[PDB]
Amino acid sequence: SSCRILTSDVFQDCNKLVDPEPYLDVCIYDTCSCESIGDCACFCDTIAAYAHVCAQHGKVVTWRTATLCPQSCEERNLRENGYECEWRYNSCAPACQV
Amino acid sequence: SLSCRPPMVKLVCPADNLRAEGLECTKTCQNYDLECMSMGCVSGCLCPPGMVRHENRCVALERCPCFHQGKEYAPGETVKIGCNTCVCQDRKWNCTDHVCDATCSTIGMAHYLTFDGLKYLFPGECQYVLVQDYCGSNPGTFRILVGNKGCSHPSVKCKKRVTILVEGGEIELFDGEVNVKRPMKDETHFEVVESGRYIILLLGKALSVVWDRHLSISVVLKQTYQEKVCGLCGNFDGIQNNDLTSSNLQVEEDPVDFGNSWKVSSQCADTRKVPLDSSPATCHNNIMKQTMVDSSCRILTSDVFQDCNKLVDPEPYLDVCIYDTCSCESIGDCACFCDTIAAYAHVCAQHGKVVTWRTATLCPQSCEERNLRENGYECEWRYNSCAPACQVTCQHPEPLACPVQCVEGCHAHCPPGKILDELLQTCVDPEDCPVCEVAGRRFASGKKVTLNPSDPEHCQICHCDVVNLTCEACQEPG
Amino acid sequence: SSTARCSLFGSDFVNTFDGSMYSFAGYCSYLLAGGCQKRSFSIIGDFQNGKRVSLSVYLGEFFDIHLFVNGTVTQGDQRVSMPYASKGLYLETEAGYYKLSGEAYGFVARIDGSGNFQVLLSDRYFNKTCGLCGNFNIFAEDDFMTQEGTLTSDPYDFANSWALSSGEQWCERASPPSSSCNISSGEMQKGLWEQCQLLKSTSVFARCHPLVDPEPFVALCEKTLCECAGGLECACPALLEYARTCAQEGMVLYGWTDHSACSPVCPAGMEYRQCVSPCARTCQSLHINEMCQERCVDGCSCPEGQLLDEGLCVESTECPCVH
Amino acid sequence: SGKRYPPGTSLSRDCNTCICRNSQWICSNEECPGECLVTGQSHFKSFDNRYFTFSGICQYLLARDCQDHSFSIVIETVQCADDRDAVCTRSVTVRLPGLHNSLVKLKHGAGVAMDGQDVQLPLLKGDLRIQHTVTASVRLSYGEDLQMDWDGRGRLLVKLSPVYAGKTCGLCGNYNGNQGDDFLTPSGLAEPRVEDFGNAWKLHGDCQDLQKQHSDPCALNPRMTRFSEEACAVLTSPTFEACHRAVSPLPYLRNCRYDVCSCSDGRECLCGALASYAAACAGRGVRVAWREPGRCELNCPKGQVYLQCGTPCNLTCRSLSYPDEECNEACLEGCFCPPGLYMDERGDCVPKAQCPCYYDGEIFQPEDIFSDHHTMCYCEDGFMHCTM
Ligand SMILES: *[C@@H]1O[C@H](CO)[C@@H](O)[C@H](O)[C@H]1NC(C)=O
Ligand SMILES: *[C@@H]1O[C@H](CO)[C@@H](O)[C@H](O)[C@H]1NC(C)=O
Ligand SMILES: *[C@@H]1O[C@H](CO)[C@@H](O)[C@H](O)[C@H]1NC(C)=O
Ligand SMILES: *[C@@H]1O[C@H](CO)[C@@H](O)[C@H](O)[C@H]1NC(C)=O
Ligand SMILES: *[C@@H]1O[C@H](CO)[C@@H](O)[C@H](O)[C@H]1NC(C)=O
Ligand SMILES: [Ca+2]
Ligand SMILES: [Ca+2]
Ligand SMILES: [Ca+2]
Ligand SMILES: [Ca+2]
Repeated sequence: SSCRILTSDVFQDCNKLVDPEPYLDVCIYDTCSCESIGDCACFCDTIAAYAHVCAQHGKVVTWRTATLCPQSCEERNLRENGYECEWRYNSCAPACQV
Repeated sequence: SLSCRPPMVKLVCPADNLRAEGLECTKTCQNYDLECMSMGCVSGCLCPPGMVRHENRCVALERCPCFHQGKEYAPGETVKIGCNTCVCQDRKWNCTDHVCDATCSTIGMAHYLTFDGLKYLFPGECQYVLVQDYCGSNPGTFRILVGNKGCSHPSVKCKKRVTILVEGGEIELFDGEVNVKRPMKDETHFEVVESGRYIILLLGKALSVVWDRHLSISVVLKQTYQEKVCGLCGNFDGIQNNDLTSSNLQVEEDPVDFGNSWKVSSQCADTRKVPLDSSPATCHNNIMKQTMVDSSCRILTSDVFQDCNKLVDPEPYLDVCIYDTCSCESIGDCACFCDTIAAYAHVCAQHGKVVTWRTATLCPQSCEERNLRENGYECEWRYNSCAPACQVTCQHPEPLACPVQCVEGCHAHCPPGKILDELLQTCVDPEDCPVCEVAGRRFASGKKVTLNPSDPEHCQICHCDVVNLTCEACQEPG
Repeated sequence: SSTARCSLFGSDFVNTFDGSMYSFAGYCSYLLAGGCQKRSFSIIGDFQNGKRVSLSVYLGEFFDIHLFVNGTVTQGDQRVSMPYASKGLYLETEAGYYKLSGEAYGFVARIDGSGNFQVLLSDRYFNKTCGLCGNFNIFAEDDFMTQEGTLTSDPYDFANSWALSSGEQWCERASPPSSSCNISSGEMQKGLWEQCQLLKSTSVFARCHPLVDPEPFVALCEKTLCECAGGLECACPALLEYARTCAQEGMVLYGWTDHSACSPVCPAGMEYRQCVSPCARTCQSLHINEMCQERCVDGCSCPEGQLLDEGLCVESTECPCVH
Repeated sequence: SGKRYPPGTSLSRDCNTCICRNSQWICSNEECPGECLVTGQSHFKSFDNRYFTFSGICQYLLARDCQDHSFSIVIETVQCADDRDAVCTRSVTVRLPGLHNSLVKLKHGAGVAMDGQDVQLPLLKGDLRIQHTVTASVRLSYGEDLQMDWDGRGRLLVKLSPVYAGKTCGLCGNYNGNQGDDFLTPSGLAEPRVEDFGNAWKLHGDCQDLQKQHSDPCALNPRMTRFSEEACAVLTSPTFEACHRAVSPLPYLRNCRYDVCSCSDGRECLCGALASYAAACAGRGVRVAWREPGRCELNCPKGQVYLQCGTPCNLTCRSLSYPDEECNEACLEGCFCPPGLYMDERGDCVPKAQCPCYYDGEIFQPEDIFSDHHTMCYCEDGFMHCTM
């Protein structure tokens, strides 16, 4: 059921373009084997892999919430004592800037 | 040979006195009150009777310090343990006698910490009486209950339900929010402080509840009761080994039988006596995994907690860590590990030991989404180690009785001249608060209470909904 | 440097990390090395009765390997094949000699054909480890700090402090052996003093003296040239250690075995080279290069051609295919 | 405990009784004696039924009468294996200010030494009686309000009657019923760290205090990790089924795995620890038959036989010498021999024919005619028949 995020309302656009079935098989395989005690990236990463392939075909997605693979970005703007908070996770942001 | 130093004088065993308590019974500050053995003395050089040894120095006076946590304290120096100060006048610690505010807890899915302090294991699936007042020969004011479902084995399942029964009301909670099924009469004492990660919840002068939104139930009782309650948290008497006094009024040795005595539905399934072992189901015959989980729970003994380890034993909290996350599968949201640590970290905070143990690669806890509803990110909601819980708002401008010093979670931080209101997520200037001041005196922001029941002739009522400077007419009984 | 070296060479002889030899004829397992404050791992060496059998690595609490004299290996109790790479421990053969690498955990163990435990250990553990191979400090004498921590003059009771027993067997204090050499002295010390002596005389060994001292090496041999009957070869074990011990220091020697009349044992097709590369270009290999910048290791290897194929040297023409 | 009882019944704990009336057990609260226990390597029990461990090596104060000074007990502790986490008892010193201000010492044998003097058992002085129990274990008995147990291999026990309610101080706590206060330093304040508590009760300054009480000595001996599991896996096995509902096994299991990995020889360390739990089960009513040829059945000599629950009253030959004396003893466990045979001094047991007499203590042979002018006395069969 947890790997069925790969077939969820948020991915419906990308499901029509990219088959999720290959990416699902990896999901179930890894996280069974993985124990996922602490940092549960052995599940979060498999989804992020699919989400990027969706992005390459122009389908940006926001699937990441606070109760699922949170990915904060405070540290930076935190270390920035003067919290001019700028390090805002720009979702799928142009990797190649100046 | 060596002629010993001037401040002390050499001794000689007399041939007659068997009680040649000389060098062997060297009295230091530790072993003065302690009584010593001695066969004979030695050819040592011992301090005079009016003084003792003190770390390679014969300290003259009997002023030598008063140790605690293996640390020096000069006479007159004080220490703060709990809600008591305590000075060492001469050589023993001299403490106050203000009994402090005890605290139940549900650390993880199925564990329970008593008031007097007794961790015990009890996997249940029925509804149970956590604590109440209706106990033996009492009026029976409050009847806090708890009910879990699918929670014999900890996992992503086990969403708790809690129904709290005070002043003839029925307010309950689960699934993130709280619900009033029956409002209680005296609304004045009612209070809800949704601050940070918690739901702080007062009910009276000597009762308060805290809820992590996930599983934990930390009710706080004051000095009032002192053995007026019973349930799963024990009796709150100070005696620590009489918290297992079952509902049939006898101590039991095995807690799995105990909590069975405290189920509400007397016909549901009572739990099963599990065979005892050091490994839960998953960690059973999975020694590989069993080490990886072990090392992971050693954050509870890490460089960042070294301050708190000296105050609070981590050993109780460790046992829960290993137990839950073996049983838990922790596929998606791995809170069945993150929460156990957060529980310990808050107890550390209650003793004044704020801690920042939470990183980006371990239980991240972002706070970006509250800084989203506005198109421009003002960025005021910042997660924070342990920010205070009891502040002033448009809804609660007054200061409240504050059982908890500080709390974890997302905390809206913005410059002054602006007060937080939760409906409009950001902080806002004070005047924008729907605040009420009718006929001059300072009070809350228009609480929905009918003041002044007592005297009919003085029935001069003045409600305030949000802003109105109104006063309503009392209906005459005649 | 950045490394260490222990050696259990010949019979009952030991070489610690810091130039301190002795003899010990144990009876059961004994801790070779590992942490002393905390142990991520532990290397143990089982002795049947004085003579050695098995090196083993207990990796914390959950994993174990038992490689032994014969050459076969197991994991727990289930005999596994070889090579074997589980849990970050690559169990391989190099130069016809068996290796156990724990680079993640900062050690390399191996055994030769004759049976000579060796432990290369990372400088991460300085004045840190404590076991049968002594501490990786500098002091080449204090390196007897017992399991309690006691500088003991005796090289014998010390090693008996680092005993570890199991449920299958509980072991006792072994005894030092009673030497039969004391009565069967005869000519055996006159004619055979020279093979110990040649560590000092011969020019090929006459240049590690500014690096090491043969004086313990010649000392430890003279007590073991007396039990074996009719052989000059009895000197080359104590000698063969001296070659490597100088080689580890950063100064290698060459061709010394040519005239020593003793070569270390190796299977057919190979004999003892000196400083062969570990990346032996075998038969079924990919032709890539300049990744194997590893240091150079001694051991036996094939002739110039005669590529390796499954533990034997076979001519390059007859490289098979696999499917 | 998960089983039903009709109304009116009166089940009884070791401490007192309780009676079913209207689904509610009524109970007294009258006090009952407590026990501070030492065993294993360093596993302690308080009076208030606390468990812990403190592997300190010094002359620590075990217990003491603390408002007056009727007595005082002093453990002496030693490292006890190659491992650093193996600290067992050597000896304990007892001190009676009530008699001579003497000094008794219990020795790692079954030996005792009073004031440096080695002493035969029994030792009837006025108050304190020191005699063997199974002829392999010493028992002191000062007055009626105090007992001890063998400190040979370090299994020290005590029996403090409720007259000492709350007026003791030492490692073993207050004897106040409160388990939580028990880490109370002599300076009068509860310490949360065990590493602070025990080192505060040493008697010698030169003794290094420790810094960490390790929980897993099995780490330093990974060989025994496997064995340590199955070995006390029998503790939770249904072999001990009958006293899981009498005492919590879970610490006694915890105390096993610390000991088996720590001591030199895990054979007896195991089988001493299992007896530790059986002894506590028996102290509440439940005996267990847990001995096997594999699970450490002792070897009673040929004169004796193993026995589970028996009467140490009619065993010794002394008993025929002093038959009139009471034997208000339990149904104990040990090496007896059949009832036709009575125990002789030389390790054999014999019929009562040649069972000597101990008149005035004097070991009369079985046929000894014996008399002043004025008395007339002989030894018949173990009893000494005097007349006048
Ligand atoms: C930044 O993130 C926001 C919110 O997801 C998105 O609307 C915007 O297009 C992003 N801009 C860039 C430059 O990536
Ligand atoms: C404790 O301090 C108070 C106030 O100074 C004093 O009256 C009392 O005698 C002290 N008690 C003890 C036990 O030292
Ligand atoms: C976080 O909260 C703590 C406790 O209230 C406070 O001491 C600290 O200054 C805060 N830090 C930030 C970055 O807001
Ligand atoms: C030789 O190998 C066999 C089979 O694996 C094993 O049973 C035996 O212990 C080994 N003996 C020696 C001396 O290594
Ligand atoms: C050796 O280690 C000990 C214990 O950690 C330390 O006190 C000492 O300074 C070290 N000495 C050297 C020479 O490194
Ligand atoms: Ca485009
Ligand atoms: Ca209580
Ligand atoms: Ca050294
Ligand atoms: Ca107490």
